[PDB]
Amino acid sequence: AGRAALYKEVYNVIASDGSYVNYRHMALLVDVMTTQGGLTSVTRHGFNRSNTGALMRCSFEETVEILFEAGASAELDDCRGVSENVILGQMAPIGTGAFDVMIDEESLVKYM
Amino acid sequence: STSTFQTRRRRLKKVEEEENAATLQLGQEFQLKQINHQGEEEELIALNLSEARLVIKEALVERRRAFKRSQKKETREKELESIDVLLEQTTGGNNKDLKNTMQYLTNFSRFRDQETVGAVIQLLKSTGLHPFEVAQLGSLACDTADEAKTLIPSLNNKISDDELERILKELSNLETLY
Amino acid sequence: VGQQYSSAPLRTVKEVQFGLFSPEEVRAISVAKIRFPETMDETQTRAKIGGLNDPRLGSIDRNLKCQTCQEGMNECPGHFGHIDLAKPVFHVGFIAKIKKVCECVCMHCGKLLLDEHNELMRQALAIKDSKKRFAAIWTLCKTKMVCETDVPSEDDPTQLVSRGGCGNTQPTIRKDGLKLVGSWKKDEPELRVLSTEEILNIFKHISVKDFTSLGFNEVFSRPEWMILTCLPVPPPPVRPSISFNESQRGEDDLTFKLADILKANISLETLEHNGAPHHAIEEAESLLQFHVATYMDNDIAGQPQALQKSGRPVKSIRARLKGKEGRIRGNLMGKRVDFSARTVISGDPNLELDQVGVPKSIAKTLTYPEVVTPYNIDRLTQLVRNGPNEHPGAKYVIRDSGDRIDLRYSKRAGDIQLQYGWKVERHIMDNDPVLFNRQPSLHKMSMMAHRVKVIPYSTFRLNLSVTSPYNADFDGDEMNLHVPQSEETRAELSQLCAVPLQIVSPQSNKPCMGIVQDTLCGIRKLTLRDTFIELDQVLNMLYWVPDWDGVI
Amino acid sequence: RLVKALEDIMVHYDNTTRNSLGNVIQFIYGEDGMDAAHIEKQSLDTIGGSDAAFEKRYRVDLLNTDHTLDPSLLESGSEILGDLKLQVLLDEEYKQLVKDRKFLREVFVDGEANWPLPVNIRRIIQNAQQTFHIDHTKPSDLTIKDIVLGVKDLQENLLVLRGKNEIIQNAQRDAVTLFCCLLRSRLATRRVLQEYRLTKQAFDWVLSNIEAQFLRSVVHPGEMVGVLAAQSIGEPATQMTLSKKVTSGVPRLKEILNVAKNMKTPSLTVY
Amino acid sequence: MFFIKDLSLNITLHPSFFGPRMKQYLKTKLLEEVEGSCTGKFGYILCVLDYDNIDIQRGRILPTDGSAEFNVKYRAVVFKPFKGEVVDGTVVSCSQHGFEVQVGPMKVFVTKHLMPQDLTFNAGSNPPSYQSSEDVITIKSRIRVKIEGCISQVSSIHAIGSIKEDYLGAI
Amino acid sequence: LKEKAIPKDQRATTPYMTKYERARILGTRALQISMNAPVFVDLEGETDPLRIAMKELAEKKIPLVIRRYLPDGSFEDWSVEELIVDL
Amino acid sequence: IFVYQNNITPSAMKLVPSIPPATIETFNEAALVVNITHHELVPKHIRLSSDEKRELLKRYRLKESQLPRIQRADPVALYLGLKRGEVVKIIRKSETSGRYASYRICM
Amino acid sequence: LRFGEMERDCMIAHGAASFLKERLMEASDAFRVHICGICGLMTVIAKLNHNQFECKGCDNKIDIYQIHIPYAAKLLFQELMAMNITPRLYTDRSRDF
DNA sequence: TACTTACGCCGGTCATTA
DNA sequence: GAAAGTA
RNA sequence: UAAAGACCAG
Ligand SMILES: [Mg+2]
Ligand SMILES: [Zn+2]
Ligand SMILES: [Zn+2]
Ligand SMILES: [Zn+2]
Repeated sequence: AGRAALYKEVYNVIASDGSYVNYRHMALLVDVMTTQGGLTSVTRHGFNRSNTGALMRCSFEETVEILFEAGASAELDDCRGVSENVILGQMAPIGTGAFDVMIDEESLVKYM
Repeated sequence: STSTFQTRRRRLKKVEEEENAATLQLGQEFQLKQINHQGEEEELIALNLSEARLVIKEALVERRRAFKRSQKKETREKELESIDVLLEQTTGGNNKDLKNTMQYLTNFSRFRDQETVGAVIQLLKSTGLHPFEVAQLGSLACDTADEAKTLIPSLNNKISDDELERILKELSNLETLY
Repeated sequence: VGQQYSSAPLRTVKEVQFGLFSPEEVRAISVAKIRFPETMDETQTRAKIGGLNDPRLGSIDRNLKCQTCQEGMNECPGHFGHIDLAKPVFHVGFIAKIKKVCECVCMHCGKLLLDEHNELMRQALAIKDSKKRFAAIWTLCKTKMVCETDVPSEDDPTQLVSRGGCGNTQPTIRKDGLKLVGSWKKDEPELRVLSTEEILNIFKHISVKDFTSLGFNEVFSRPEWMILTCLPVPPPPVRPSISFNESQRGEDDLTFKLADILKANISLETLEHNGAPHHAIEEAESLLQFHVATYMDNDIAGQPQALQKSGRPVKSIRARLKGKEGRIRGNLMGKRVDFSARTVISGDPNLELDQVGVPKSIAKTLTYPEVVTPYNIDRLTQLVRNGPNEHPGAKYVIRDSGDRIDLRYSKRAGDIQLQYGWKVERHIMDNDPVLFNRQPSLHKMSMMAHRVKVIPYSTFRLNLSVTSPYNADFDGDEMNLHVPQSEETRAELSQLCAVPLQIVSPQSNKPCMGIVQDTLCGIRKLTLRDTFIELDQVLNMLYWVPDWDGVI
Repeated sequence: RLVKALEDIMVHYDNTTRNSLGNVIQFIYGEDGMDAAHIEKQSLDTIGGSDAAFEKRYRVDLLNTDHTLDPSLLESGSEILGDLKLQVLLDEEYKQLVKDRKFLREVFVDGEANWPLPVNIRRIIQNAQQTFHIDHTKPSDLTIKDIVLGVKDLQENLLVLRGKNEIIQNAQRDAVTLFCCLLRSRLATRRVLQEYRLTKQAFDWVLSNIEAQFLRSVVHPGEMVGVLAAQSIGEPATQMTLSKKVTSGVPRLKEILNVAKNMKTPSLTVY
Repeated sequence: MFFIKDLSLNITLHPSFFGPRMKQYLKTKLLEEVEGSCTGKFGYILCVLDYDNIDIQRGRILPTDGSAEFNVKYRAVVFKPFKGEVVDGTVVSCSQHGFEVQVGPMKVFVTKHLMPQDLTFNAGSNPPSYQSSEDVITIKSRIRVKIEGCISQVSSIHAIGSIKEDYLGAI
Repeated sequence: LKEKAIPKDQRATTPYMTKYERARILGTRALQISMNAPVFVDLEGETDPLRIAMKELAEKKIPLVIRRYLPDGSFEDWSVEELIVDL
Repeated sequence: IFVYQNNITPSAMKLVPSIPPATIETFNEAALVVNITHHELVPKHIRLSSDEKRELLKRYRLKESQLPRIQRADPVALYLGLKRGEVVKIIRKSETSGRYASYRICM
Repeated sequence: LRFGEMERDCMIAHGAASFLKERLMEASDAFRVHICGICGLMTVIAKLNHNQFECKGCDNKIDIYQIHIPYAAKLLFQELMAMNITPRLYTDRSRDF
């Protein structure tokens, strides 16, 4: 029910203004604030304090303590996050990168 | 470099590479338990000379064959001749290694017939010794059980002197003449 | 990038394994000892003393030297060095943890304060979550202030079971600047400052299984490591100097703070080897901790900003990464880039929706590396001859042999016989897809791909209906343009972010571009029943429509 | 924050919407798997109106002289009157349409009948019509089965998820529930004949598009919906030129996103 | 000793070679890069086996440039030497410091001091020799050696061997 | 593991090629033709790689395979051929 | 299920996790005056057999951490007396699709 | 000009994966350091020339790779090191999943 | 129960400096 | 300067 | 070349 209100509410701030937002955007927000169990906030206190990798997290609010608390509890960032790859300068797993591209040698002869 | 079928996760502490000796302690990349191309345990493949003379020869030949399907659209002193040709027709030519190995192999092979070389194998194989030994025993001409157990220390308590003495006898026979 | 071939296999990074540096590693990895606090002058002679910055570390001078490595300035990354502190010191960042870890383990013996024997503890010890677990284990152990010898087993509370033992009451520790002070109690308290050596040692004795329980790691980060012993010296590339000609200084901020740490260090040691008026040596030790603490974080609670003679606070390393304008957020999440251009915009009712008029001046600067293919050898050769100053032209030829011919000087510019596989950096030409954008960029739409149309005059010309999306007027707004440099990059621009593609937006399931100003106010009138058009005109109005089937 | 908070969320190759941990944030993107840019505000007729009017529209009684498809509308008019087997399907239909009407009034308690859904079915038909030059004068040549069975069959093709197992399959039926009510709403035997004089050809066409069009509307695995939503909410917060008195606008959203405790206006409504 | 080891290389092909007979170009590259190679990890790579079935697998198209990256799995015949491996070969070089015996692709060196003493060096002879109460060792002479130690060097492996123990020496 | 390569049938993704897969195939393919890679169509006039690329895709003569990752690491392969190119 | 009127002693409520397997719940009368599950906003939940659950995870290739979580002390979680691990299936009406499947695992 | 944070978020929105990597790398930083296959450090004393590689301290010369990361990051790393923190970079994964 | 801590929207020119 | 999370 | 500051554009 919480999630129900949290949305009704966000929806009404954009409603008063007289603008429109397709339900999905507000929803995806509202659901994120909700999955973990309660009311994680879009705050240095809530969201950025999860399991997402060090490098990601450190690119918002507490940059250095996050990197320290990291080498100290020897975390491991697997790099599934956009930010991880941006920092590393590699193609992130986004749209054009959500998949790989293979040369099929077989079909490369069917054609000739 | 060329990655081999074993992925030991080297987490920082990279230090423990033991002494490589015929205590049968060979590299990690040479244990009894190997892992096959298709991911299945396969026991170490050790070759005694001559047997490796055939292996190489065979492939070097089979290769020359396919090399022409695409071009569509005996006697010691004599083989060092016949082989030196096959090489210059299926090898990089600069492979001084393969050339040398082929000569060495040809000049020191103890069995020249894929049949004889199979006998040797069957014979030895019943011992249960480790591939390294079964290979050495095969490529080192030994008379007394002592000469053997001395050049192949790994043995010593693995097979009786008489037993190993029998096998050594059987080998001197199969020992293709020249 | 990096340049010059390397036989080394090239892979991508898949995992970042964070951890702390063990003093024994630093020594290993180091390539220079570093004893002297000076920088150079082998007795005023300009070079570099085997003391600080390059006693074999990186380099300076566009002087290939660098312990064989050579390569020179660009290519040689840094080479770390070390500096054997004279006494163990904290690490500003971990003072909080060191404190809390002590409160969790008893001193003198070095063992947890709540075995599996205690219940509530067990609960915590089960908590899989390095961080939340240590979090709990503490709340339980901070309170426990005696290294019990025997605890009533999980049976009868009368017979007490044996565990480790050493009653030694545990001192309630507290923080004073960069020191941890504890007050024991037995029978008034007994106040004494816990030494680094002291705490470092307790830790060195904390059981491997006990780190772990307390969110640590046997291989990558044991508590004892939060106490610096051997200090890693970052190489020139990290703290480059500034050479104004020959006879002039230039040392970086960090290079000074190391010299300080090095000085304050030499000081101490030479005291423990001489008249050691003990409780006066400790006067000099606190100093070392001040710098080694300050060199990292220099915005601590106990104020003393550690100012550089000139009032300036001295950029702590931490300072360098703190968000916005700072490394992570200013140099990686976003950065200044090449192949970009910006200038005043102005509407033009004669450009198709998806084009963008580009001033020739700008088209002659931004280029695109096209590769000599039989498909274009001819064209490209034409552009090259054409030179870098005429428009339809180019300004750089690059042969396989990594080396670029500067078409505006190479004594052979008029010459040059291209070669398949070669690369010609040519001028932006009509239709090169480009990224056009106006800030603040809060829309996918604030950045869209356009077709280039080189035109005269100095303004970016853009179609009106595309106005809103960017949210631009022509009262002086400027807009920036980015030219994709690779064949697939453009493909990504043209196939995914072209203006036409962005017309109907998810933002609110409706089009985000319509007809405006003149055309709008005017389309109404044209429409009104009253409004009739007579032949002479109608004929023009018809001709203007570029598609018209030519059927009055 | 909205952005940094959702960066890593995108629709994966399985239609699930996960973050950079593989944690599910929505099982199917937007509760329907449809891409926002492919949706228009259509109206679910069934919802409103009097039970009376609803009947006069969707009801077809082949067993009643006064309530059958007049033989003018259909070509198999007279020979269908009184067919007990056809009136079995023709019922099944009306009993579903009514089911829907209930279900919609359940979902949209309000009665509000205009909601954005993929495939603009009205236009698809508008074209059908003056594409084939259909004259509201002649009789169609649709079997009562043609209509009923086609529509029933079409739905089998509006695929959002493609698992070959029961869990997924249920998921599939769910994600399509509302679209279908819309579909049956507009492809009811009475309508397809009395309203839009669709001919067998036209019908076979409309059906074909609705399908393609639908399929095109499904979201593409890749779509970084995270940032998209962040910006879609964030952007209009910038355009906010700021019982009635209650915190509102920017200051209010700031309240919400922060999940702040004490709020300026903490009212509560009792019915 | 001599083994048959299952290995694997990784070749990056330019897009130019995205021909109809690509597999053939890959296989040939493999051969250039492996046959004759030498590591300490695997030893001397000598002959790639079973040519006709060298597994090619699908290549990954590298993102920035258009090359494809292939992980070629082959199987070859290698020769890694060890301490205590008794092996016999032919002498090649011979000086006042000892003689160099050639075993396979490799070379084992015998130190005058790892030979029995009775066996002394003879400079005044040609080709230079080492003689004993009954033996005589020179360039051509076959010898059975005992490898005391190896030293992996760039593109090769060397070792030092003795013939002072029993059953070693000339044959 | 490759215990992760979901067998051909049992594949459950989309029959259709996503916008990115196509944007990315056309780009990659251009990038290769642009590099003197062998072309698989009659470049009837054509001289621009993206143009050529589009043509190849049109006659489904692009020898590439899209490897689609599922959040767990398992993956399904699809041929630029199989893939329905509505888009 | 023990329904107390005003409250129990921390002494008493400290003898609950004492008779395993059997479990014990405790509700305050005031908390039950109104059934919350009858609320406009509260969607119907559903416990899943450890089979129904193991399936769910198979058909979405999930681990447990990748599932939306419900709190042990969650009002409805109590109503159904959930347990750490038990998965609930929430079914709510959608303005986008009519019905929406949603799972929540327990904390 | 600055392709800043917000501009980055847009390319992400578009799903223009490559173009993003292009701005950040080819069109700005992009450096080529050599990593050690054991410790994820940037220690490799590579002398691309005499083909020698080495990593005394880990004692290597064999397990070594090269990578392409934005120089600004090469800095970030050497800096986390100066602060005694180790950002080990690894070419393959372990944790699986 | 009172004390401690992170943070802040997204290009251009001129002046001065231990 | 305001608001939220520890000794 | 690098800081810190003032002023100013949309
Ligand atoms: Mg303006
Ligand atoms: Zn160097
Ligand atoms: Zn103790
Ligand atoms: Zn190393």
